[PDB]
Amino acid sequence: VHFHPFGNVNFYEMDWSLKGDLWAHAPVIAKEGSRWYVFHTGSGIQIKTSEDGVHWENMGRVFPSLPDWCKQYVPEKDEDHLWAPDICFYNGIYYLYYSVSTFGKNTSVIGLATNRTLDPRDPDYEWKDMGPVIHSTASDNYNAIDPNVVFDQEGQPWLSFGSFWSGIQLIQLDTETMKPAAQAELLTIASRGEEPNAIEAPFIVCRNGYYYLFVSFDFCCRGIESTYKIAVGRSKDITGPYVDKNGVSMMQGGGTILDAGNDRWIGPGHCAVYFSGVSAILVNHAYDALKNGEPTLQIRPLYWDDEGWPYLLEH
Ligand SMILES: OC[C@@H]1O[C@@H](OC[C@@H]2O[C@@H](OC[C@@H]3O[C@@H](O)[C@H](O)[C@H]3O)[C@H](O)[C@H]2O)[C@H](O)[C@H]1O
Ligand SMILES: OC[C@@H]1O[C@@H](OC[C@@H]2O[C@@H](OC[C@@H]3O[C@@H](O)[C@H](O)[C@H]3O)[C@H](O)[C@H]2O)[C@H](O)[C@H]1O
Ligand SMILES: [Ca+2]
Ligand SMILES: [Mg+2]
Repeated sequence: VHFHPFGNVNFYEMDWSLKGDLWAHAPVIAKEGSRWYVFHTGSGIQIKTSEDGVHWENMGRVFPSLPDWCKQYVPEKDEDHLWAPDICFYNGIYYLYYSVSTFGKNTSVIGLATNRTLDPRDPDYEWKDMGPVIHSTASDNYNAIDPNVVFDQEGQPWLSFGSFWSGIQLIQLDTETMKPAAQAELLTIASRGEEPNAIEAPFIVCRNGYYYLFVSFDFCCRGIESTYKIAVGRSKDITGPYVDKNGVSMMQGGGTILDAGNDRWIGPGHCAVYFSGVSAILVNHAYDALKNGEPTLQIRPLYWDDEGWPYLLEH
């Protein structure tokens, strides 16, 4: 995938027995040479680094304090934790989207930061604050958090996002600004079709002729009480209609459950999917039942059946 490049790595041959600094919530990954990076929810957007993809060390943050403009959109925010970053690489620039919000409310904005490199030893390393991408207010029926960027088969970039309210949103981006095209409409593409509309964290990939919409269902953010699960559906057109493996509309609670966790890893969710050739990984967090529900980075190989549906080997 041109905008999530991994090189010549065979994700299926790696031994993903992760070690080190694994606290993470809503993680995404990028690779640049021998170095791998995780961006995740935390103070100023938290960053980890790894020499190999398996052993992780904390590497600080994107911003020392909240960008000043954020306060205009979310004036009640009184801490610097930024949520659910998403990274892609395009025209020689890293585009890093992130969410400014407060829990349980839809007064929110997605911001964009850019860099020419992810290696802070590189003299060109500098995260530039590129301001707001798209917002939500209390009068809107959507929530401007949980961004993902995907490029469609025609090379057009798209932003999915959303969490509760009417569900998952989709909008076309301008290639020059990497923010919503002035003549683009907001489309709702997935919903539980019930209240609470517990669907969030979209991530869309294109694989072998379909767009796959990965989402998280049910309740994050409750430690060992979480009920998060990862679900997927697909469509031949990026604008839908997305359906699950059984044929259920993702606008009516459709979604094939890929993982609902186990006795140790509770509430897996807020996922990302990356490719290296035909090989693939699923990246997500899960709440560690041993270690007091602390959200933990997971990276697992993701297989694809002969009907094109993804699956994990542990199920
Ligand atoms: O999960 C992320 C964080 O919580 C998410 O939602 C907070 C939720 O508030 C309720 O949503 C109410 C919605 O208004 C209706 O139109 C819509 O259909 C309802 O679902 C949920 O029970 C809380 O988790 C936020 O998105 C973010 O804070
Ligand atoms: O239970 C443990 C969880 O740790 C905290 O981590 C940071 C939290 O993430 C924010 O919400 C981000 C939303 O959840 C994502 O999976 C949803 O898709 C993102 O938008 C929380 O509000 C921050 O506190 C969790 O809160 C905490 O519950
Ligand atoms: Ca995400
Ligand atoms: Mg082997």
